[PDB]
Amino acid sequence: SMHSDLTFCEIILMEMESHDAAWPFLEPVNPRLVSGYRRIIKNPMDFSTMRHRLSRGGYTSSEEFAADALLVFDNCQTFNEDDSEVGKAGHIMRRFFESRWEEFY
Ligand SMILES: CCc1c(-c2csc(N3CCN(Cc4cn(CC(N)=O)nn4)CC3)n2)[nH]c(C)c1C(C)=O
Repeated sequence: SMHSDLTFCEIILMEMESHDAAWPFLEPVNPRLVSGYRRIIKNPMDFSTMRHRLSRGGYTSSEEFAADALLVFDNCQTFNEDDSEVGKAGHIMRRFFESRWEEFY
C-alpha cells in the first residue's frame, strides 16, 4: 500500500479530482464516447488509474506520480484542440497541478 511519505500526492490528486475542470480526466478516455483515441495516444492516463495505483503502493516516488499527472495533460494537448472544451480543461488542470506541486518543491 501507499507509503505515508506520498500522502501529499494523495491529497493533490483528491483536490484535482474535485476541480470543476477535472471532469474530462476522472476516468480513462472512454471508447464509448470518442473514437480513435488509443490510435494516437500510446500511454493513456487518468485520475482514477492514478488514485488506485497510488493507494495500492504502485508509485515509489513523488516524481513518478507527477510524471503520470503531466501525462494526463500532455495526452490532452496532443489529442485535443487548444480551444476545445477538453483542451481548455487540460490547460486549467496543468496550471492547478503545477501550482500545488510548487508549494512542495
Ligand atoms: C471528449 C472525450 C474526452 C474526455 C471525456 C471524459 S467524459 C466525456 N464526456 C462525457 C459524456 N458526454 C456526453 C454526456 C453528457 N451527459 C450528461 C447529460 N445531461 O446527459 N452524459 N453523457 C460526452 C463527453 N468526455 N476526456 C478526455 C481527456 C477526452 C479526450 C478526447 O481527450
